[PDB]
Amino acid sequence: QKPYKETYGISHITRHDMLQIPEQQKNEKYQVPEFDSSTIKNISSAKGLDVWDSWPLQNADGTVANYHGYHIVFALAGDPKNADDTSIYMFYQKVGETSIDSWKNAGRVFKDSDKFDANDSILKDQTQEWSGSATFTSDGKIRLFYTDFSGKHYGKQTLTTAQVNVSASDSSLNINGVEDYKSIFDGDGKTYQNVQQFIDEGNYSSGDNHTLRDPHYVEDKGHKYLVFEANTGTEDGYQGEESLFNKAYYGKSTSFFRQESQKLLQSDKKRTAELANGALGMIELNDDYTLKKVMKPLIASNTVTDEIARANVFKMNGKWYLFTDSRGSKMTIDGITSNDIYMLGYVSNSLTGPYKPLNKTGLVLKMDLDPNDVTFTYSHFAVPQAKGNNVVITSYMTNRGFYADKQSTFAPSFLLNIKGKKTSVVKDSILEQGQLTVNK
Ligand SMILES: OC[C@H]1O[C@@](CO)(O[C@H]2O[C@H](CO)[C@@H](O)[C@H](O)[C@H]2O)[C@@H](O)[C@@H]1O
Ligand SMILES: [Ca+2]
Repeated sequence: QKPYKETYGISHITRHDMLQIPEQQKNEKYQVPEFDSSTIKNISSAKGLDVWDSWPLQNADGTVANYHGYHIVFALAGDPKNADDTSIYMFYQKVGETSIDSWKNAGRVFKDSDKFDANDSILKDQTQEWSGSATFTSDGKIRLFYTDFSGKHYGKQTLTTAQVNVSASDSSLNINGVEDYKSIFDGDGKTYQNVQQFIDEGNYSSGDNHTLRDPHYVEDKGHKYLVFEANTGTEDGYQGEESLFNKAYYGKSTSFFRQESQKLLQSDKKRTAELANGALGMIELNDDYTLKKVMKPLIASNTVTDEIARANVFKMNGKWYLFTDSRGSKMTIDGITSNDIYMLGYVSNSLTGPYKPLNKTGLVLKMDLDPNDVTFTYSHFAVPQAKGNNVVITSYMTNRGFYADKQSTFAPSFLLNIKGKKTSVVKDSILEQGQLTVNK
């Protein structure tokens, strides 16, 4: 096919920027710090469960919420023997506490019967609960967003919401139940891929990776939004053979396009690149948390990867910062290995863009430890703070199902300094496992 150029009015993780990362990531400024394995404990209240992807109850601006004197963290958890066993649990600590042992376990957010009682057609076919966010409303309610995964329908993923009813006393929190439990968005075909388009390809046998998950709630000027992991649809630069000739996905120059595109077309990664159309999508919600407006993606990753996860966005000191986690094993970029794991980041003067790369390339964090390493971390998440130039990076530690005595747990948190369009890991800033704030 003939070369063309089309941005679709959105930002892009370009091949040229990603190719700069292999050399850049040797700089300790952009490296997840080494952790000390002999300080690492299992979450004592989680009782033999793997606990991975986690997120704090957040205020509208992303700072950590105070629920009746408690911090609350939602986390995926399940049997280490069963990789398809995933439910959201709610942990909580008193404000002031920092030890991993301070985290009590209120149990699952949902009963099995909740999805049926919701009178929601998609929800009644759910088989797993995957990641999202949680915001603390102005009328004092815990408002959860998460991913409804259905294994019965070829891995359908649906952005979902519920209010979690929680009684608070001097000693404990107790989940009483949920309400307003409903599907919000399952893709539209034109902006964000839906599950039927995945099935059109031949589902899992095709090599395609359909995502519509990890919704993150944020507000600006009283407007409510979710920003989430997705994939592009037919009208904002879809996957396919033709996608490899779109110079917007390469950047730099036409000379770089010709060279990189012909290399890619001759490589064993041609098909992978064709299928790769990850996106950080966006929708506006109404005041009852239903869908107001499908919006254009903030950024896309055509040709480089199909999987940019754990969308996160917030305002900090007059600028908007947009983050995503991604595995080098699923990328098509020379020099990036299957061991490499990233938090990528971008910056704008507005929530809705346009976003340009942090640290010139997109690199913020790199982690490349062996999957077998007990101190392996993934799912890095920047928790904004009330004031200052630091955010707190949370992550989970130790791969799921790897070790009988060492489960997936809260990683030691650490600090990331952010100023303008640059970031750096703060020297020797390792905090307690699962610590959410600098202030104690
Ligand atoms: O467990 C699902 C949950 O984990 C995340 C990020 O850790 O994605 C993981 O699981 C996906 C489905 O198995 C994989 O495709 C991905 O490589 C892995 O990181 C979230 O995106 C998801 O909600
Ligand atoms: Ca795809």
